[PDB]
Amino acid sequence: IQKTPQIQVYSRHPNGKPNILNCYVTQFHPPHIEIQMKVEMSDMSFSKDWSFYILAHTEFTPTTDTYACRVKHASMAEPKTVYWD
Amino acid sequence: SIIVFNLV
Amino acid sequence: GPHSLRYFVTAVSRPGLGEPRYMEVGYVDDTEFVRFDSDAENPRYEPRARWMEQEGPEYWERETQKAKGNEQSFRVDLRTLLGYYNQSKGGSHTIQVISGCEVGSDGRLLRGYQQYAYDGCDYIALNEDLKTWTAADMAALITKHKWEQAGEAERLRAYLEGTCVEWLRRYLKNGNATLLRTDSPKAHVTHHSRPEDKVTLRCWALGFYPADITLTWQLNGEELIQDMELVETRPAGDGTFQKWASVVVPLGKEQYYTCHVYHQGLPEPLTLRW
Repeated sequence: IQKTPQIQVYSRHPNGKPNILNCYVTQFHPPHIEIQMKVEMSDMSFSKDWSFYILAHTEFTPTTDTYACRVKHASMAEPKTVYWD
Repeated sequence: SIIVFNLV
Repeated sequence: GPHSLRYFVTAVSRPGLGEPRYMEVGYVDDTEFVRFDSDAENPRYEPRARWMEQEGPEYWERETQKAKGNEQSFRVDLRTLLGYYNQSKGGSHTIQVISGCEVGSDGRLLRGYQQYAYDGCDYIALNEDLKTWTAADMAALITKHKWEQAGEAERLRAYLEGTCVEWLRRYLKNGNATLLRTDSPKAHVTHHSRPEDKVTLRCWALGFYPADITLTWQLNGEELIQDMELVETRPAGDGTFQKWASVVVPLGKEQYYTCHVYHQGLPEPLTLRW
């Protein structure tokens, strides 16, 4: 009755490029969810299968330094961390 | 324009 | 083509953290155009597309007031449902609703929707006849029997055949020039060598709209129906969407493979080749 969120973190464009980074989280329930990498949070929606989804974006500009997003959610015992690529 | 809802 | 006007409602209770959170979100042809959210500064109905700003102050004032009534009403449904299911009064619970219509090209109703879910699962829905209900369990049957006695189906049928499609036609006239906007994808193939002696071709489609897209990889005229990694179409976060399909190929044999991009923006589908 709880649904594990699917995660996609990804650049809006492809080292110096002033880009925004999006965290796209789908297929989860209940809707309470915690997302972080300042980070702006889009407004939540849901889809005809009743499952929720959101987008988390914040500006950045990359280079060997690492980047990811951690998603806390009651479906998972431990937060899920997903690294860029 | 959304409908006004009744009670379940 | 067909068009739809559909409202996606959410009420989620926060025991101890105050009143339940309530929201209504409106879609025209599956594009968000209005939004209400109890958790804003002054909860107001807001336009979510530039072309909704053509409505005057009366509209927002009526929809804001209507939403506050629905909100108060869904706070009671949450208490009612907990009692029907005889659940503990400590946890958070959710109600969701899908409500609206789909109309054919003549502007007449094709389908109406009145779908309730409790805690992520089907609760009661209005059947296609617009006269009768499907309850998902015995709790939902109390609602069914009550709504049969109230004439709720008749009240919904009138709304979905009259009010709803009339508002959709109103919304279409203002938004059509924006909702038929089509952005064709921007395709390129990337290359990523891996151990051992095989390589990942990844076919990208970027900045396209609507999100309806199909991507294929092929060897000498055959759809490599797996396996071949596919990514759920995703928003770029600016009105456009992204998607890639990748396939693993032997070293040196890249040129025998072609990627194919199918999207309504493209006169001719794209063929790309490393």
